[PDB]
Amino acid sequence: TKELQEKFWKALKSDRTVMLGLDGVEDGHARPMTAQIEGDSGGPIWFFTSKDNALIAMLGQGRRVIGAFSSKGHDLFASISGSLREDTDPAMVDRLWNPYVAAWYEGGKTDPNLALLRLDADHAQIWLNESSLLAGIKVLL
Amino acid sequence: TKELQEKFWKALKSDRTVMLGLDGVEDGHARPMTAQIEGDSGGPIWFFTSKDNALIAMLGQGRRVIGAFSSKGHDLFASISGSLREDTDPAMVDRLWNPYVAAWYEGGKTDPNLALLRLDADHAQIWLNESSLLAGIKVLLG
Amino acid sequence: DTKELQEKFWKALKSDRTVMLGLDGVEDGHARPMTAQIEGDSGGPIWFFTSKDNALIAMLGQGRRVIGAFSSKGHDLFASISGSLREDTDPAMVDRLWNPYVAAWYEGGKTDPNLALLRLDADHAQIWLNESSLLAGIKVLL
Amino acid sequence: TKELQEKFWKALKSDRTVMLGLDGVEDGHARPMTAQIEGDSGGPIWFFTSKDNALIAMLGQGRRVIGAFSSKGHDLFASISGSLREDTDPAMVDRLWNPYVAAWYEGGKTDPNLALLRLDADHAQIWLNESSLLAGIKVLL
Repeated sequence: TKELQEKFWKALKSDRTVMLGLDGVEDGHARPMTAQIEGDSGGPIWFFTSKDNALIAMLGQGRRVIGAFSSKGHDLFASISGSLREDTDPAMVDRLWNPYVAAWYEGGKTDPNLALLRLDADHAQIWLNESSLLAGIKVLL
Repeated sequence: TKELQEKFWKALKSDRTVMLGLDGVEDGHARPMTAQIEGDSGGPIWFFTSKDNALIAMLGQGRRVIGAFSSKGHDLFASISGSLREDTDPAMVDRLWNPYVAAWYEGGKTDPNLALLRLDADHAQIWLNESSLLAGIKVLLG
Repeated sequence: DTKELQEKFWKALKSDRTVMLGLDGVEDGHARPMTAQIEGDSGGPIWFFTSKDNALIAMLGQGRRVIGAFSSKGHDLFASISGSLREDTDPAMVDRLWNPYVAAWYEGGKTDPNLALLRLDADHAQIWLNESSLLAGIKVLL
Repeated sequence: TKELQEKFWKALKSDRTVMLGLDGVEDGHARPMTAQIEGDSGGPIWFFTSKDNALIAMLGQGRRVIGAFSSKGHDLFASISGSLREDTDPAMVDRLWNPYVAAWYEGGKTDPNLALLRLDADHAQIWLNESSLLAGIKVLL
């Protein structure tokens, strides 16, 4: 079960994208958002976003969400369970800043429309999508 | 927009897996399930499953669900919206049966624990993510 | 069945597209990722759009033995493709294989003087299936 | 360029499979082999295999090979360049042993047909396969 967490945090860190849905917001649609973490494992999970993001208005002090995640080869599927709330902490913005994130804000770190969400993940259901090689066959083409 | 649907139905048909969550069931966890459709496009979307699946008990005449889907290289993400209900129709079982599905049932098509769900999808929000290859860099390895 | 195998291969190839293609004595034998295209749903030849200044071109002469390395996205299939590779910048073929994606690569469009087309005449491939089965789901404290 | 190596070693470590071809052996066919490394980065790269593997007979003191690698998900392609030779070192077998490797040998670590190859990689050409997320569009179906 330590293996599982490791695989998850690795997949998550490199593949990043989490589809994130909130009931009663936008018809419950799960939006693809790019996850970021400090370090190689362990949350919270951070998403850069925009102040006008509808999700923001409705999060209040924090809300229960289910994040849907798959690795980019579908060898791992995780249903992430945790609390989601805005936490646009300037210190955190500095830590998580990079040229990729930077491309999104006209105003840079100081963009008044910049927002940051944190997902405090307490558990995830994780499915491994494990494979077996077979004798390779020589075939005329 | 015709194109987006085509891309979607294609990814869905070959990649298959959809993560499917129901609130008030199992803490809202989205379970990976394998989608099947007749023909190359158009729903409904069918999932083989088990009678004891908790989701079943709670579907009643049908329920609103959001299916989360990505293609196998993440060049497409779809949030699928529709109604989900059991419809273990013997005719449908025959149409959708194959060796892969067969591996799951001790009893075959006749397994008393076999169940089939249909998702009647009315819309999906679809995000394209297409990759373009950067230029190759030589790199030394220690 | 060995007909199954070819079908899976041609399908993976058609949708996944990328083939890593190496030539000895060219560029240190490095296998470059190139995007394969075929007419129809199966069967070669396999076509790669490329550039006239591509070093590979200089060295192909009337045609050359190459090994193309291919995996499907998700890696459920690996194919080692064996065939002859040669330039065949046939205007008719360019028209048949043209699309907005290919178009994005040429400043001059179909008329770009630096446009080149390669054909790989594949006679056989060694093919390995790697199919994946989903394990029971585990819940982890996090 | 440090980023690139990191991504490579990570993809390699978790995805493992490298297609490995030798001229004048088996028509130059690149066989899918599962790479293993000690630690999270840095070679050599190890492949468990069999003594009767034709590749073995022809490696002598070592040979130049090109290993073709992609990540599942095709966000990274690496052409790996290095020297390949058998080095069935008992200490190394112990270090790299696991239930997955174990499933391949009737005789376990002691299987007389067990062989281990090491690829001493000096460089790789690496291509990143970079994506652009477009704006989501609702569609009818």
